[PDB]
Amino acid sequence: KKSSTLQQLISETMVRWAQESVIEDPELVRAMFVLLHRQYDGIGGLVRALPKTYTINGVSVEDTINLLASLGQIRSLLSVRMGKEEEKLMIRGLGDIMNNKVFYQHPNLMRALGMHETVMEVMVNVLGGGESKEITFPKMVANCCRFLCYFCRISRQNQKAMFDHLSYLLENSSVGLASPAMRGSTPLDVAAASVMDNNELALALREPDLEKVVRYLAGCGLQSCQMLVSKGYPDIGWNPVEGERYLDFLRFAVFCNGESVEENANVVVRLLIRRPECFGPALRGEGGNGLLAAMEEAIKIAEDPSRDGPSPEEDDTIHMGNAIMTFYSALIDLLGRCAPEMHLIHAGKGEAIRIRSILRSLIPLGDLVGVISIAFQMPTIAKDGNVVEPDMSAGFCPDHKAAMVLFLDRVYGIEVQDFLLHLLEVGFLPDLRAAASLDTAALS
Amino acid sequence: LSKKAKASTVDLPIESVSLSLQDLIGYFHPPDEHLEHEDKQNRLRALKNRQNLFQEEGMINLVLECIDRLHVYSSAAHFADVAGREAGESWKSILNSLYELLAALIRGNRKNCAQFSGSLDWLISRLERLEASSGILEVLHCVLVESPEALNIIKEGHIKSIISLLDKHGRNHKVLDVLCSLCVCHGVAVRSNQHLICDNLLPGRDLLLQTRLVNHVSSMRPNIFLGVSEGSAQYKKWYYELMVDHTEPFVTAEATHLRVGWASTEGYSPYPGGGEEWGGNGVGDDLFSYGFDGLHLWSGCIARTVSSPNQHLLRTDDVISCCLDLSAPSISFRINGQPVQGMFENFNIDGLFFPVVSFSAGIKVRFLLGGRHGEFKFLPPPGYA
Amino acid sequence: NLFLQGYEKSWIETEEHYFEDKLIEDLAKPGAEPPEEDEGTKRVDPLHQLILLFSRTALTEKCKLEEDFLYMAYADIMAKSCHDEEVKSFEEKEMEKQKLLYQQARLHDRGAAEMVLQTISASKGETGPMVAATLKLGIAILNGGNSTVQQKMLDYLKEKKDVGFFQSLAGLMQSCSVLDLNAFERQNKAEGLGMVTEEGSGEKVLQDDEFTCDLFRFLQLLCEGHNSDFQNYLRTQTGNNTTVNIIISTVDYLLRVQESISDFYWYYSGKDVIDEQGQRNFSKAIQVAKQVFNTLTEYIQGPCTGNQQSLAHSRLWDAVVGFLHVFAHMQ
Amino acid sequence: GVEIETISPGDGRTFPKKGQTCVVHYTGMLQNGKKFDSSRDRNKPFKFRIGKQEVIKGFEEGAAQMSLGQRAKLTCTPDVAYGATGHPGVIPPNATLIFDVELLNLE
Amino acid sequence: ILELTEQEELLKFHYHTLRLYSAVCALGNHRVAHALCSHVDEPQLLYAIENKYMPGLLRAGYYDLLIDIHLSSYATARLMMNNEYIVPMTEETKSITLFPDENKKHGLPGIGLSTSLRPRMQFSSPSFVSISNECYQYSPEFPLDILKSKTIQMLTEAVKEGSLHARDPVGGTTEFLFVPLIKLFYTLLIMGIFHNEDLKHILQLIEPSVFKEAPKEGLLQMKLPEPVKLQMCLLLQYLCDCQVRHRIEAIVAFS
Repeated sequence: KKSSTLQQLISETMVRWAQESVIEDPELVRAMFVLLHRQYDGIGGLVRALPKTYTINGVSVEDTINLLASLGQIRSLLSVRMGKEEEKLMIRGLGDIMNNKVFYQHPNLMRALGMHETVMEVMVNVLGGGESKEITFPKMVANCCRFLCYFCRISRQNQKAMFDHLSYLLENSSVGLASPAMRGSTPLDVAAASVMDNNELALALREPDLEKVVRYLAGCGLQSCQMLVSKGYPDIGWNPVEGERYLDFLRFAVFCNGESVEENANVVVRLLIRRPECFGPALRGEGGNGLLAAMEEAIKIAEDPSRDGPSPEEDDTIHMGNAIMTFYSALIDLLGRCAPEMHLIHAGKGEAIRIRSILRSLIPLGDLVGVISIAFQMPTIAKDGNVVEPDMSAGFCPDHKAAMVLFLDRVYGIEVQDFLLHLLEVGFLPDLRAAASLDTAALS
Repeated sequence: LSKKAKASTVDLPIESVSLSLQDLIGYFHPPDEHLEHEDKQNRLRALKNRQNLFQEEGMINLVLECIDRLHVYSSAAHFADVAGREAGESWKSILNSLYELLAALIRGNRKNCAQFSGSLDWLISRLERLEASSGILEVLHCVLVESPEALNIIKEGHIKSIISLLDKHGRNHKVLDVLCSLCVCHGVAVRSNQHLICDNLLPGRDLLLQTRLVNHVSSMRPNIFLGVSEGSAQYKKWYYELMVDHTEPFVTAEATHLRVGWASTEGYSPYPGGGEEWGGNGVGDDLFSYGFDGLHLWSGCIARTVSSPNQHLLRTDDVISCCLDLSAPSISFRINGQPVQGMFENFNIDGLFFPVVSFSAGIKVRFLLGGRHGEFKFLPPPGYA
Repeated sequence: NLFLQGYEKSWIETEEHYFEDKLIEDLAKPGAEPPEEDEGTKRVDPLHQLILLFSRTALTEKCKLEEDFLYMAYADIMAKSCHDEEVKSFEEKEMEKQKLLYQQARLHDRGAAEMVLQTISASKGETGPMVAATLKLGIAILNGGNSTVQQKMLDYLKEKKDVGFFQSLAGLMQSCSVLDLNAFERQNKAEGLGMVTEEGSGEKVLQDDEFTCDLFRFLQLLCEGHNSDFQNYLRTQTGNNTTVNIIISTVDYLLRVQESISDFYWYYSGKDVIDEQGQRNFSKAIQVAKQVFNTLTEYIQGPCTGNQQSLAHSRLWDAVVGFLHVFAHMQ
Repeated sequence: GVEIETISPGDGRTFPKKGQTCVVHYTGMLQNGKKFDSSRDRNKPFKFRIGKQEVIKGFEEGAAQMSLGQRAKLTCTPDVAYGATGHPGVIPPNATLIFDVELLNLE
Repeated sequence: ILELTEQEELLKFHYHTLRLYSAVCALGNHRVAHALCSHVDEPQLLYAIENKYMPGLLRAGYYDLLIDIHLSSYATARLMMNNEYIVPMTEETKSITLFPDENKKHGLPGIGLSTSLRPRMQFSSPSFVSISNECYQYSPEFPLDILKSKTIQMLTEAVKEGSLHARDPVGGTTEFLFVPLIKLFYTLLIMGIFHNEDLKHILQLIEPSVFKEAPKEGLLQMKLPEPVKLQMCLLLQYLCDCQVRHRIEAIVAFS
């Protein structure tokens, strides 16, 4: 009798039309054969549908409805070009999504809806719009990056889904690194969050991506910051503010969960020594004053207003001296973290021995001792008694010496009691005495 | 020539430039549609390669320079004065051919339309001038359909110029097509251009054709045909009455139409004059009819508010009495026995006159024509037959 | 939710139904053509229209071959229809060969060979599911050494003067992967740490063994049966403006896979016992090398003296002297 | 700035009081004769509470002056109707709006 | 407007004006749609919908303008999340079964109790006397019931007219008669306005025999042009998607 089923009816009519006439419209032929294939592969329909199927209880229905409406708005923003009011729409939608409890309670649903790639695509479109001309609508980009980083931090599966798009993120790594108060909201931050504190992901991280990052760092070390010299900052050869970001990413790439990923560390050190420009003018090796001389000159620059500020807290006034100091501190921290582990060095593995030797050659002990010996300015109450605190981000930072200490303990090894007491007296004791002096109430 | 050197001493390859432009148009001619698929694809490939090579050698800027140097001279007569007669006749053709060549070079190719981005602003600056309107519009259409960056470049002033093209050059559907291409490109819509096109084109209601849903209106008249002429036996004064048995204020969304009064015929033909047979026109919508809707005296499709005690739109149980004095042309009305303070005076008396009523729907009225046919609710004014 | 995912991957995927033969047989039927108002040449059958659409899609110029779900669906359908995969006697052998000839005819009479060449040409040497499915279809229609299909492909290539086909074949050869000992060591340290990756299979080593084997089985079947003319065409594309030496590219890939195998051996030189993953990597790499060797053998048989000289002057002997060492120690 | 021409009379005793929603059928028009809005077109009575600053003021005073069941013509000067800016996309700048308003019910 | 059948210039210009009206409100420009509701209103739209003597180009333009102005945003909204299935696990969800009864016969597609989460209907009434700006959110309201009844009545008449192979289809060609009407019907189906007996009648129109509940041929065997065949394929694809969603809901219920 009759076909009696939609499947049989479609299978009959498609073939009937096709053999009845020579269809010239390509879209018609495509639609007919797609529909016929769906009829003959109905089990494939379930194969596609089930991954995108999620179940929720009755209590969360309203919150899920609100989140679905927000996601619909965000996806609708894709069809239109980016604009000023589109910024408001996206930001309010993402705020709503982040406020929704289901966003935390059901990460698998969030991934299945594929909002993560939707925000990524919005990022791609806006970055492409005005590619070379910095970034139009920078605040919207910052919000998208913040949402992506938070999505990474929600769960490890979300983090894997994010790491799957690392190649594009590193392609667009240099978007807003130079501008402060954009920090923590750049695509490089999303990449770092995707490869952050995950041993499996760190091992999966490839060598070409690290090479791309190292080339970016070389570009920063060779060429000045054009956007800053446009604001009137004094022109020096290298780019400390962007280099610090690029070094922080490598730190997160090579250091995971207290230990150091040996495979990534060895590759990073090899690339960084193949191109020695990334170390910066102090440690390029030719005419290099040294890390300690660089720190002293950076102190002088940070104290001088003409060099530290453009003069025609950071986004308004990027401190050149602090930028240089934090760049070198980040480089030293990266090297110290890339240093091999003590268990392997005692086991006597030749590659670990060699990498330690390379790092020891790269950084002399005396320079580190001097940097530690550099003292700290003490904020002082005035005659009024109000504490006169200089901007801590303007000058020499304790984390700068913390990186020094990490490098010292991880590459050399504090094994001589004479060297221990020497380091104590020169740099460690005076700082702790300063803390003892600051232990007063207001100074606390 | 611009340095005012002698035209004969200066050489202008007028004929060869036109011949080469024809050759270039043929060389960049798009493949024909009815061709077979494979040959079509090969010819598209060849055209794409040709456009790429031309853009790499930078022929777009050369064409733009030639177009600019031709637009230096305002008109064909001006070029004919600054140059030879032959240059005068060829100025229009060469300038059209250059725009055709530019369109052929940029058409279909994304990279060329993207590199045209800087020149979009310069191109639109000559959109108003007649000699280049069509070519510039075609080039604009190609750039807009191909390159998204063109939509970024287009500004509020450019949109206003494109719209004013409609106002000055009249209705042209190609300008509408360009405006459509401005709104959406490659499945992506631009809210700014959408808003500007809306807010600049729509509110005026003067360029785009406007639409309205209008009721049909029909006119009923008696058989009588009364007129005034010298030495002719017709009584110049007449009187008849109409009562509205039932009327619905709103049968449809639009208000109902009910007007009573006299009408005239052009000449001595029995056809009412100055109006179309069918449509939304009724009594008073021409200069041949005179009407009263209860509040307004209608003549020539223009209404004036006439005062009357308890003035209201003609409703149920309203008796309207009409008067006509052909001795001194004057039409007077009187609703429910009291007179309205308005008169139609000094109108044409060449043709014949007759009572008439206009209605749309939900109208139930009764003619009261006097004598056996109808009995007047109110006493006719003195001497009014 | 966990039950939904497990049910999917355990039952819905494992469910198997063999409909390809029926679908292709139905699509190849011209239905009531004389009752249909043709009044002339017969209307192309639905399978012919599908193949024509797939061919025109490839023939259209694009900067890239866009991945098409319809093509990956119908290409696998047609390949399964061609295959339709105790000791059979001569009667069974002959019946199976005759069946396969007709099943391949149902496609190659309608331009399937042209379609599978055009898709490879439009690939522009980019590895992808498009070209994986196209290569599988080509193997399906060339299986057994179909002389008619070989002639059709050679004639099409000669008359189209196609250089993109050989350029894409070369590019796919360079894009083909080999053993990556670095990735193997990284994944082994991951396993030693014990955290199973979200991608449990962990086949980063030897990325696409199926794709490499298909790409080389295609080229072996193309020269199968001592098709001397096609072997000479592969060596040097006579009419074409620019030639690509597929024979030399094949031996270059053979040298690369030899180096990969030698490195993996040298990494297992010290360990007493080969682990299961090492055995699997060896099992896949040896199969790939076997397919390449067979492809070269079919290149050089039928005393194709040109191919013989080309490989004699190539880097083949280095790969040979390497495999000799590998065999000497692994035995 | 709002005038009332009575097309149809009302009861003359009931008027919109403070805080009372007034339902009306209106047919907005420009002076030139073109129509821009009509609640009768959408077949939905327009519902607003007088004195709560939700409709154009000129329409508000017109409705307030109206009585129950009365049908009147509301001529709204540009100052009391959309101002010099005008409603973007519909009402041109410096436009005078005439409405045919009927007070269907008072609640 | 019907006098434009003989004036080509004004006909073409007005068709392009209608397409510009569609373009400015395209992709959910709710503010511009509200603005356009003044120039083209609900009675004008419906009269253009129903009139049989309308020019083909204007008919095709008006069926698209109605869709774009009033019912396009929600159609795209529900079409965008058609491949995701978030099914609350409540009692009405548990009541779902693969087959309607003990006999293993497929129920009519679409008809049934579907519990999967779905975008929410919301329309704002365009009133230009109002000074509020919140109505620019959402799209202008339309009489979705009158539109439904008119659509099905017109399609029912069109099926009979086309089978007769009439000399004059509405709009001048069978394409102008069917493809814009079928497009509006498809938009309504995507929005899911149709339900129960109304959907049963429209399915009987699509094909009587197969969808006969447990003669006059349907559209699927009425010798349609290629433009109409594409919309038929779209409708049938939607029906298959409805069946797939029913299967997913039943699986969730069993789980």
